Amino acid sequence: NSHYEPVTHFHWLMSKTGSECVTTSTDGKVMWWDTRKFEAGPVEKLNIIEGLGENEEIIGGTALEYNVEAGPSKFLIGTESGSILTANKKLKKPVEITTRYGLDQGRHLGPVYSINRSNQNPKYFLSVGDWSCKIWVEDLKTPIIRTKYHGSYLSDGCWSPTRSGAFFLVRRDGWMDVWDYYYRQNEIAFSHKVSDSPLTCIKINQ
Amino acid sequence: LFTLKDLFSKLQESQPSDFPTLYELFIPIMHTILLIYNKSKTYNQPPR
Amino acid sequence: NKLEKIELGGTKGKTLTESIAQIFKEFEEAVQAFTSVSYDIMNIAEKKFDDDFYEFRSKIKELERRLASVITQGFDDYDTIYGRFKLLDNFEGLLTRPIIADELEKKHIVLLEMYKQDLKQVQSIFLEGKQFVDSMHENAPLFLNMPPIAGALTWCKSLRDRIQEPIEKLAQLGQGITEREEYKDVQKLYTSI
Amino acid sequence: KNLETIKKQQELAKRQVQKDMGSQKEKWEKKKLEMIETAEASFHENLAKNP
Repeated sequence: NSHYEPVTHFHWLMSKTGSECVTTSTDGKVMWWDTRKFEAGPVEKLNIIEGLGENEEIIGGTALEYNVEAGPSKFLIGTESGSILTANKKLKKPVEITTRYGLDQGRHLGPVYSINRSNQNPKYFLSVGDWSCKIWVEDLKTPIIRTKYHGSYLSDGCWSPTRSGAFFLVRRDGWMDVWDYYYRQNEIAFSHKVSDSPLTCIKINQ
Repeated sequence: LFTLKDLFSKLQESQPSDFPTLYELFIPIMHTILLIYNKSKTYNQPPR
Repeated sequence: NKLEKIELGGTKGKTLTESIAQIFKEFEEAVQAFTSVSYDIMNIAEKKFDDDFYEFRSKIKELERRLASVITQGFDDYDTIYGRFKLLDNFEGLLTRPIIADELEKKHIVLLEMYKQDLKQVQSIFLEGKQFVDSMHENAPLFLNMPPIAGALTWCKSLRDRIQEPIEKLAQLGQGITEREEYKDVQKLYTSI
Repeated sequence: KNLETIKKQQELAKRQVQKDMGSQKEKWEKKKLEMIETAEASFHENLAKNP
């Protein structure tokens, strides 16, 4: 009953009496599970169809973004193709893909790996895909700001919880570069080489 | 009198539209004048 | 009027907008002088209107000169072909004929030069990446875990998509930027890659 | 947001040219002008006849 292929993302939904976990992975499906009652598979099963209409293709979701400010109602999902789909849980209907992000001009060259939103401002969320991560507003299909290009690929990028202006992206070249928009939008605040080996992921304490 | 008929086709105008139609109508009006010189022949002060 | 509506919001913000707001106001101030239109009313006999036009002509040139400076500063500030192109689309209908147009020609060669660096960077990255993919070495270009043979085709597509995104935008540029020898050289490099 | 509105105008611009401008548009206008000229020529002959 478990979703096929390796799990891509695992997050805990904080809006419940008992902790619940939402899992998005490479089968193009997205599932919500109950920790207290695993029972017969996940409570909700959703397949990430892209483009709606009569053409349906299942694309695996590599990134899941959930925030308290956003609330339980909105879930942010990043597909293998490069588009971002938002699924809204409804009591009336099991799942709704309310918004499709960058369907035409925001498609990433490579699959989106990390989707995150600044703690200070919920409306602005940045998705790190392929060479350059992009920042999108809540109601705009296209990305508000595209930042440069980077060596190799960016495995993961996360907003600073303490300061909304600066967000850190770690490249697959083993170099981590901090982007600060408070002083200069045009260039990286600083670049540091953590190790020769590629950096698979970056997590910032809260 | 021929020019007066041409003038009426212009004097009558209520200053609404007209140019989008008058421009097309200008070529035939010009043609009538060309014909007028030939018909008269002995018309004095033709240059004037 | 279109210039006032523009909200580029790129790189440095507010100070550029304040300068743009003053320029829009400057145009309104000229309209108030000309806008008042004491007498005038485009009389063919009156030559007073012609004198006002010459004074108005200088004001438009002053407005255009300021726009060229702000536009040039913004292009340098973005530092990316995609960012610079987005600014051009906003001012696409705001070009003031020959005044702004002369500045645009200088901007086009700089944009072409930037694409040369991206093409060379992609190619250099491609060559280092290609050897690892063939031998299926660790820390390979293919993202996360995927079929190795299937992944190489997907990886090639991502590199190919990045290279061709600018070409569609480049074909958009007018004034025969295609004729420019430098533009032709970059196209040859793109075809080889 | 402004760029999307500008992008929308460009799509409309292709439609305005395709609709307003058509093949042999001038030829159709010329035929109408020729018909007006022939009618005017007949009227001028009648005007000449009265004196």
